[PDB]
Amino acid sequence: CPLMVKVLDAVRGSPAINVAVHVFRKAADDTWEPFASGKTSESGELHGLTTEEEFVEGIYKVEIDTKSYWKALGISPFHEHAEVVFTANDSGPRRYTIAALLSPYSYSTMAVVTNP
Amino acid sequence: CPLMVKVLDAVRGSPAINVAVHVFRKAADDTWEPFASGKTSESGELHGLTTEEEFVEGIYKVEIDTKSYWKALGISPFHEHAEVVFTANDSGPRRYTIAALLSPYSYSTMAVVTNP
Amino acid sequence: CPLMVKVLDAVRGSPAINVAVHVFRKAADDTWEPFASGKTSESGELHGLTTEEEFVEGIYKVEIDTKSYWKALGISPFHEHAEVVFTANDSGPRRYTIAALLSPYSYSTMAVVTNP
Amino acid sequence: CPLMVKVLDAVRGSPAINVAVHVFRKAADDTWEPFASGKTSESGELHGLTTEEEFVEGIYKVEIDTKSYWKALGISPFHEHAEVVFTANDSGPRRYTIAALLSPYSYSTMAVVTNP
Repeated sequence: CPLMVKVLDAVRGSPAINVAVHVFRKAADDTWEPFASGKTSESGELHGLTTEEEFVEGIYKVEIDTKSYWKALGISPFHEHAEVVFTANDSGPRRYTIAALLSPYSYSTMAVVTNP
Repeated sequence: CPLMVKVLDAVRGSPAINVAVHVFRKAADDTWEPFASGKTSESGELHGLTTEEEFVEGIYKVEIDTKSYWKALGISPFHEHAEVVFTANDSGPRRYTIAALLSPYSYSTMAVVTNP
Repeated sequence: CPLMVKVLDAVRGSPAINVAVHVFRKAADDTWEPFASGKTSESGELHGLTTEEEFVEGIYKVEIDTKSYWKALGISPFHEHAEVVFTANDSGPRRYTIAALLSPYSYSTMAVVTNP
Repeated sequence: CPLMVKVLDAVRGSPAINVAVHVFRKAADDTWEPFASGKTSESGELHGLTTEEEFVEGIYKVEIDTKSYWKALGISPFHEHAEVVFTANDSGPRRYTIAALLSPYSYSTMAVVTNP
């Protein structure tokens, strides 16, 4: 698992469950092409997005559909979504965890990049 | 201002100075049209991006060019940029302060919305 | 001010108004002596806590009474308070802005330190 | 494991390893008594602090020695430590994860409270 996404809810102190996440890779013509997607699990996690073979160096965008999440809870949110845009770099073996901490009018995102 | 951006540097404990910011507005054909741009001042603030008249209802994207900021300080950061996407003015004119707190592998963004 | 505190509410997208703040300074016997206190204004800001003369070198604690804030808005929050503990002025007088961004189960705090 | 602490480093995009953590419980005389302590693992995690039997309702403080961590990396930090103060509440079965995201001049903390 080279790429994992974790989403947490700072209003309820809980994982953010059933949040849609879309991953895109930047193509040669500068457009964002779909790469992977899914919904966070009961633990707020989305695993199984990609494989080492597929996850080549490039610019990726992770879009987290925060608005739908807050609307399902009845809470008016600020953002349309949260976006995390980054370059994947081969620099020895690497695993990326993209975490997002959600509030209605704020989010924080962190990247944890480790070498198994 | 109807729209102000504030950027802080969590490594130095200081405003993030000379940070480029680009604002886009979603057009009718679903593309991102350039709306306004500028650079943060010595206070980390960017004022004067738009006017009440020009800042109509819409979906806006504020793109903060964090990678360029970090690289100039000798840090190879994770993100390409910090992006903030939001519907504005859809219940009438509001004032928006978009704040970002930057670290090399993390950022936080908060919006303060006020009714004039 | 040599010391200013700013508190924001990430649920409402607004300043956190009427938030009690208590400042303490570590005394020679290792106890926390009361130093200054106040409440945030309608801008979420608390000014006028101390003076350059009184704000000597020391270890200071800024305690932000977040639980009381949340409870008054109908939220049962996680934290008792947000605490910020720091050495101040140990290479001469500085100005400190202590910012806090509040959610019910999370907060962020950032310090901006400037040399007058 | 009713109580777990996770510490992340936002400057390096990594777990924060070998960080000292101390847990205290508030005693009847309002003083903080040592409860549990340890050092974060290679994954930034500290497990095994307490047991269900021991971890009774009360006010707890988790102190994370951030200053020592940044000093070991050569990075000048703002905070003496990070503190997380909270009430444990029996409200059905409960597990607490206290996460901290560290930068030199900022930290964020989040509590994830779940029911196995």
